[PDB]
Amino acid sequence: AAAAAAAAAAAAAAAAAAAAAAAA
Amino acid sequence: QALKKYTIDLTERAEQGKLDPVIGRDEEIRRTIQVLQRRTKNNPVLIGEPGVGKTAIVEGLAQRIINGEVPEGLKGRRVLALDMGALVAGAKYRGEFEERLKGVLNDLAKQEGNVILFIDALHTMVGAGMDAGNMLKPALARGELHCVGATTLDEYRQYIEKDAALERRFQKVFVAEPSVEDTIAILRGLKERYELHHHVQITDPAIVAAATLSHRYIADRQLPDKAIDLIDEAASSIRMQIDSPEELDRLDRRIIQLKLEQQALMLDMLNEELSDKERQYSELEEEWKAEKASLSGTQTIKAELEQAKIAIEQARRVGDLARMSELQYGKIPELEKQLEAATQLEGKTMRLLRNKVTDAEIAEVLARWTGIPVSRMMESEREKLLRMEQELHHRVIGQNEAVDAVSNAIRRSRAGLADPNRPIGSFLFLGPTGVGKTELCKALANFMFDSDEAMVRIDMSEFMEKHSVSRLVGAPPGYVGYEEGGYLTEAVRRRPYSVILLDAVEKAHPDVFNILLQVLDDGRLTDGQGRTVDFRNTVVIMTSNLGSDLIQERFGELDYAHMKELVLGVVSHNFRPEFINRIDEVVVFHPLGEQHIASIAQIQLKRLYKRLEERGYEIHISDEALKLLSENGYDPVYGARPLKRAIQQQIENPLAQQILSGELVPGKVIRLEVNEDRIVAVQH
Amino acid sequence: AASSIRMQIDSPEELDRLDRRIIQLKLEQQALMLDMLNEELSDKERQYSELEEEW
Amino acid sequence: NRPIGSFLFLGPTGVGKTELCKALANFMFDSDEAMVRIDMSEFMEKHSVSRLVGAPPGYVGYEEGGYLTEAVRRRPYSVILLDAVEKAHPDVFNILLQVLDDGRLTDGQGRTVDFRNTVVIMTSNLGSDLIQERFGELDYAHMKELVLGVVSHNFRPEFINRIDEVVVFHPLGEQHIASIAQIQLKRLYKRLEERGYE
Amino acid sequence: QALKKYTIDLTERAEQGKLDPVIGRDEEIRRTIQVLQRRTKNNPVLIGEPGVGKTAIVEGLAQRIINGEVPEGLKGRRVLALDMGALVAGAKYRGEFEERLKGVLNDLAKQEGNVILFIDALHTMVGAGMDAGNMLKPALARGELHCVGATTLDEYRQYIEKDAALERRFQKVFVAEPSVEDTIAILRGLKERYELHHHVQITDPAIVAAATLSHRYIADRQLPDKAIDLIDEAASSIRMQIDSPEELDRLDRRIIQLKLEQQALMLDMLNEELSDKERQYSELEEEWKAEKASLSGTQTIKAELEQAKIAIEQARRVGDLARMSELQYGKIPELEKQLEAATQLEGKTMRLLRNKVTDAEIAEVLARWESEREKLLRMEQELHHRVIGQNEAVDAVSNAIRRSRAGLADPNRPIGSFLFLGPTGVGKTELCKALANFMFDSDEAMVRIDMSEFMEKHSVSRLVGAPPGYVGYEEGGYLTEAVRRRPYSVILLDAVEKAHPDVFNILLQVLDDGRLTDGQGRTVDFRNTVVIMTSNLGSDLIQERFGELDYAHMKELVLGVVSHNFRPEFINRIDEVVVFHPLGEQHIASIAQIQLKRLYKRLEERGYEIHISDEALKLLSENGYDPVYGARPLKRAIQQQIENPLAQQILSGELVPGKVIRLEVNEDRIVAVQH
Amino acid sequence: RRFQKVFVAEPSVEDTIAILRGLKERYELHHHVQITDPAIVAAATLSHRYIADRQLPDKAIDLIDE
Ligand SMILES: Nc1ncnc2c1ncn2[C@@H]1O[C@H](COP(=O)(O)OP(=O)(O)OP(O)(O)=S)[C@@H](O)[C@H]1O
Ligand SMILES: Nc1ncnc2c1ncn2[C@@H]1O[C@H](COP(=O)(O)OP(=O)(O)OP(O)(O)=S)[C@@H](O)[C@H]1O
Ligand SMILES: Nc1ncnc2c1ncn2[C@@H]1O[C@H](COP(=O)(O)OP(=O)(O)OP(O)(O)=S)[C@@H](O)[C@H]1O
Ligand SMILES: Nc1ncnc2c1ncn2[C@@H]1O[C@H](COP(=O)(O)OP(=O)(O)OP(O)(O)=S)[C@@H](O)[C@H]1O
Repeated sequence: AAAAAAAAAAAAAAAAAAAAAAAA
Repeated sequence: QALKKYTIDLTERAEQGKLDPVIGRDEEIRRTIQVLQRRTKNNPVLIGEPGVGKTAIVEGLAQRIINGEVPEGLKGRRVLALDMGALVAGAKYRGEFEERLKGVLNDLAKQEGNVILFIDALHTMVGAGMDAGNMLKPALARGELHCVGATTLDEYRQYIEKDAALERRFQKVFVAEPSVEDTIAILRGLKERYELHHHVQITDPAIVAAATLSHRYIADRQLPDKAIDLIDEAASSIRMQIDSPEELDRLDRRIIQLKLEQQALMLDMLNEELSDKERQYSELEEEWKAEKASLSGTQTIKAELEQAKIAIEQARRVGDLARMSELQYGKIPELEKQLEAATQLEGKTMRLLRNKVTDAEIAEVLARWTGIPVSRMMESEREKLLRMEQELHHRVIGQNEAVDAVSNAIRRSRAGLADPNRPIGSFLFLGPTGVGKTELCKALANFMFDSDEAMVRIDMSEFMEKHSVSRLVGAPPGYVGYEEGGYLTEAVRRRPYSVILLDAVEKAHPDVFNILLQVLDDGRLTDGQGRTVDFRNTVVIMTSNLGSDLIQERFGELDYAHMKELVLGVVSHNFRPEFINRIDEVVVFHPLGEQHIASIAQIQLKRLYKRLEERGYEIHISDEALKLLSENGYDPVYGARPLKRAIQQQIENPLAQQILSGELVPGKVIRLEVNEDRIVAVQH
Repeated sequence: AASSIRMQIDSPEELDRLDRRIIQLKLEQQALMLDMLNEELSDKERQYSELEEEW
Repeated sequence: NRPIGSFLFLGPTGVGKTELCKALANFMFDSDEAMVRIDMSEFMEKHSVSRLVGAPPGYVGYEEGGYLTEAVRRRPYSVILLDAVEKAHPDVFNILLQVLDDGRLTDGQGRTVDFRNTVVIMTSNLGSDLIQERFGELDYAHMKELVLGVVSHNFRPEFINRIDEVVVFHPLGEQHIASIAQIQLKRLYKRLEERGYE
Repeated sequence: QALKKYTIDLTERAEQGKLDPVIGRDEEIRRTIQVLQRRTKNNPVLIGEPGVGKTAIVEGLAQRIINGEVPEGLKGRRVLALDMGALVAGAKYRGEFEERLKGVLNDLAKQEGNVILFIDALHTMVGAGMDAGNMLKPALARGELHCVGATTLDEYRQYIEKDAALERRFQKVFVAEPSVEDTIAILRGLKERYELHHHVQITDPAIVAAATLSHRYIADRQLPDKAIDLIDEAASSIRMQIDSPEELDRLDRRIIQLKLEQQALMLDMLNEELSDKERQYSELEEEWKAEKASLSGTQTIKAELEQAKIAIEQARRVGDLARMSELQYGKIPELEKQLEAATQLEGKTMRLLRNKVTDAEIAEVLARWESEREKLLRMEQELHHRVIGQNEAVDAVSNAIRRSRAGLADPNRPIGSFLFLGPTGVGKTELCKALANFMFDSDEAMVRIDMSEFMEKHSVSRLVGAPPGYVGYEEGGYLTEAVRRRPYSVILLDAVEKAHPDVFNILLQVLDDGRLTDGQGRTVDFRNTVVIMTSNLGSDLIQERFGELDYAHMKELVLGVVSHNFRPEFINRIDEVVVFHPLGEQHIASIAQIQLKRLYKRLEERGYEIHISDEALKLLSENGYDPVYGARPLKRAIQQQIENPLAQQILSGELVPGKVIRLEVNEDRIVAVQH
Repeated sequence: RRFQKVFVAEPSVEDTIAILRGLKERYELHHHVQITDPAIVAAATLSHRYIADRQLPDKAIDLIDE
């Protein structure tokens, strides 16, 4: 019999940006 | 076999009577029976928000099976709720869970439509540590399985609609969030259950108050569950407040105190006083034991009445003749009338021990569960309202309008006269600069919670851009700070009773007022993650100094009304008009005269004396110095803070100068005397 | 709707009305052992048997 | 090909206008939140069509969608109020005339949404001075005609003639006041019944 | 062996002849061979939009290796292709993508400089989780790998300019778009493969017509691919139509129904009728079998023709002497001429039918998924199908359209450049709609611009396009999105006189260049569109002076008025300003009649048979008529005064669908009757 | 929903003082010293006043134990 081996499980998250006008 | 080794018969506990009398929800049981006898899309699956008796609806199916209210084709069937966790554990070697699961498959095949399966949390059947979805999904997509699903809507979006390969096996058997009055009926039946375990009695106005005040105030929990838990918790509260007295504690501490005193003195008189109070203690103690015996006899005979009901249901299923009539017409009326005799005897004798749940019990439980003063008015609150008006005049002299306004608002909150469609105080403050606006808000915070800064001081001087809503509200999923939540969602969804403070709201960029629209209409707010946040137990004060020039021009020679309408038109120029009429009342401040600032000088000098006590010094001022301070720290143009600067300068500069000389000795009252121009501290 | 009508096939309701009535009056007459309820029971049992055979 | 609703509702404020919109929602659209409240009072500025409708970005109301057209893209089964049409601009009438003729309406993003399942309502207060003045001892039809002439003074008549009907809301004098105050008194009685008072 | 797990021996496939005998592109193939025999940086990339057959370019390179046309570094190599999606998709955990990737490199070093690699989706390999480019960095750099790219120019400038090792460990080889004629020769090479597969023949004028219509009525797909899809789907449709039949089904259902009837009747006559229909069905069936046998023989002799061609190519590789001349001079002309005998034979015998796919089948496949010039010959008739009057403007516009699609003037100058005047409401916009309709597609498939509005500098910044880092940016000007999403439409300019004169500069750049640079740095062409400018400056000049005054001199008079108004540079670039006179009262009455026609159409959509008095039509035409605005007040007034009382009476429960509903007059109004 | 929130509050000023008095007896068991009552009111006043990061009565214990 064998054992339930542990994993590594690479995960990821993201970013927004932001653009900004000028008035004139 | 493995059915008896890994499943749970719901209909056996229905036979054993252990399960809940499932009341209401007949229509969904009917629709469940309809889906169960459907060829394609055979297996139903229950869909709802959690906490709504889906498991109970399956047990109510089992109730109608054992009672025989089902159709004949479903009579004599079996409902075996399989335990996943029983399947998981002992499979130590390879493929044993495969072996166990395939044996369960084979036995279910052998049962041939007699056993009807029910496994909720269907994602666990999708995978149970290849494992379960790939093994059962044959019997799913072959129709041999006749199971019933039950899930939260989350797994219905995630783990069900994604695999459209499971679509034509199921059905959106949607359970609705139940209403008030079905919860009331459910609570009548479950009062009849619950008074066994807590050994108490429950008033029915307390039940409708539980339903009403549960539905009104909380939002994270839903019907029926929140009102049921209010019942169970407040029944435990009754159980505890019966389970030990308090006058016994008074007299017990008294007699042990007189015992210690009499043993120390060994004139006496205290043998006699101790003997009288020990007699009082023993009398009330034995009365307490007798009344607890009354509880005992009453509740045991109540439980015997309940067992009579259960056994006569057993005889309704079996069908005895003389036993039915015997049990009914003998056992029921005599136990009912002597239970009522014990009840009226408790109405005679229960003195310190009110065992019937009032609605005030429910309100106190709710208050200490949410935070709102839901509890009924102890008269500390009434004198606290006298103190509301007075103590607002303590930390704020001047500006009696908003004093009255906020006073009236919390008054209409406390007496229930508030509007549960809006948050309580939808205030907006205006006026000249530095005139106690943030002070009034901290004065409320000092009042309501005895803490100067315990209030959500969200400052609208950061939000001068578009993305600042993503600062205060939260973040949409997938992105950066999404799992941390915002700030307003945290500081409201924890404790719904606080003074939400929006400092200097005109500086914020005018998309944030959309959020203010949703606040000051509804009080539920779509945060970025998806959910909502109740605001209807909060106070939203917003501050600004828009019409500064106008008010400092014209507070003289004008009324309060047209000044109000004039600065109101100014606000109409600055905000949306869709915003401004969603406000309780704009208040209009004004600057101060000399008496106001003199009183403020008294205030700051008292907290200065409060400071210098800690260093170890005490000061009695010259009254002439008051005149010099009021000449110095005064201007109508700039309000109050020249007084703080003038007192700070003209007092604490030579004062600290001479403290750090080591010159001014602790022990002497530092009379702050004056020169012709300055302040001279003396040591005598 | 087909399974709904199938449930309506596996009904009726006046059967339950009369069955609760006859078992209630059976309880009463079993207690009373004036009666008249032997005759009332016989009428309602004949009615129940007729509707049952019709079903 | 015209949309369902084309309405100008004249009269003073208070008077059940929003309540009429919600009742129209309550029976035509059979719910409360089948409406999109937008006043045209905020749209005296030149950038009305941009923030209202959808624009070349750099703005705020783009990732939101917009004020009006993209909320109809949210709510295609709704009722549109347009309060304060006296606060207008040339890029108000023209967008509304494309509504009146079409229903489908050009946004900035290029995806027109039809308005022929929805109701468009305007309100104003221009001749409502005359409505507050002379509703007493005057009729309804000639008052409507005279105030339609007043709107023809204010607006271009080619704008106001694609509307289905422009109606007049009179000042609510006595019994309307008694009824609505009685409504608020009865819900007050209801909440104090929840407290336990009579 | 991950090569067995992830790669495709294309040399095996073309060695077994599985692949396209890819035609042309020899310069680019040669530059790829130049790149593939360097010392370092031994990796070409292929830059071109997908569907230009960069895959097929590598395939034809592999076929040349099969031929052995290569220099002395490539003889014996094995070209193998690879995806990144086959590697990314197995990333449960850390380090599972990358075991596959390194085992790939171990097989690559294991074959010891003998394998040429192909990888498409290079911009995919940028992002997988560092992830992918850095493990391939040494073998891309140290000559121990011969990777071949395939991607698009946008993804190149988006992804591959980021990692410099991703830049210079590859090399650009530009991939161009194939021409019209080269597509024709390609399909000529591809004709025999298709005719072998779908068992049928192909009309080659229908092939070049398919190329023409593929460029014409398709925007997205391009060559070779779109013509591939057209010919394949048309050949499949024809093969289905051959491999069925319909009259046999009708006759079979007829004979089995009359068989059941005669079985029920057992006067007769039905034995005779059944025998006649069975004989006819047997004739059709035997004709069907004879056709199928003829096409079977044609496909077998066509496949033997292709096998003879493959055999003579194998003789060109191996070098048999008499086999070359024998196979060529014997087998090619006799099999082609009896294949043409089979062609004319099946042109004779396919009746119920064809196998040679014609261009009408291409029209089916195309419009599902040709009288243009001759409709343009009758284009004035088309425009007066819908709009009455203003004949001269119709004539001049048709002149411009004939000059356009005939292509005489400057093609870099736009199609329609027309300023319009006079009072509105007569149907100028209706002319615009019907013009775009019968000209190109539709009435309102156009662009309308309200140039009454734009009077200042910021107004120009609106309609032109805001400069970057300012207010109105990310969806261009008002104009620019409107044309860039609409490659073939008509621009409308209303109230040109209200504009500040600086927008006329933008108009002049339109009329000269046709490409117009916005604030977004991209030129949106106008050369395939029509600009229409409209105004109303000499409205009263025409209204007062249309009576017995000509077209030309009044045009010149109001042209002088415009010269008092507008720029001489602007009126220089005008093609023609038409008059747009007020027509008449009877013609505007007739336009109201057409509004009644579409009204009665909508009543028939409800399902009512409603007629009218002609005096009622005259009262209608006199209700809202005004010379100052045109027919639009007449339109809305008639619309209101019909839709209100009529539908009032309908909702009064009076009108019944299916009664004589004559719209009779009132004293001033119109009532409907029920008879 | 399988639970009940029990909102443990942040403790106040003088309640922190009483907590510290009982624990003053405990640290005078351990650290072999004496503790004054102005030390108690100083630890309460200072931890509530200057530091922001940690909370009562953890940080007043930080002061006293240190
Ligand atoms: N109709 C009902 N009659 C009586 N009690 C009910 C009824 N509906 C709900 N309840 C109570 O609410 C509880 C909800 O139990 P559950 O079925 O586990 O909750 P649920 O709403 O179905 O969601 P989960 O995921 O199973 S917690 C029941 O166990 C009862 O205590
Ligand atoms: N009636 C008052 N009683 C006591 N202190 C007052 C009174 N009015 C003003 N103050 C003082 O004025 C200062 C007010 O601080 P803030 O509330 O920030 O100022 P504000 O006048 O309420 O409005 P802003 O935000 O400063 S423009 C405090 O230092 C108060 O002590
Ligand atoms: N005839 C009426 N019947 C019932 N309520 C009325 C009537 N006239 C006025 N009201 C009430 O007057 C109050 C004023 O609130 P609002 O509805 O906001 O004002 P009003 O209806 O909307 O007019 P506007 O469009 O807002 S200026 C509301 O409670 C209305 O219901
Ligand atoms: N020189 C050529 N001779 C014949 N056909 C060609 C030639 N170049 C390209 N084609 C055709 O172009 C078609 C496009 O198919 P693909 O090779 O998939 O397209 P591509 O140009 O490789 O771009 P993608 O990314 O693969 S869609 C092929 O099926 C070829 O038949």
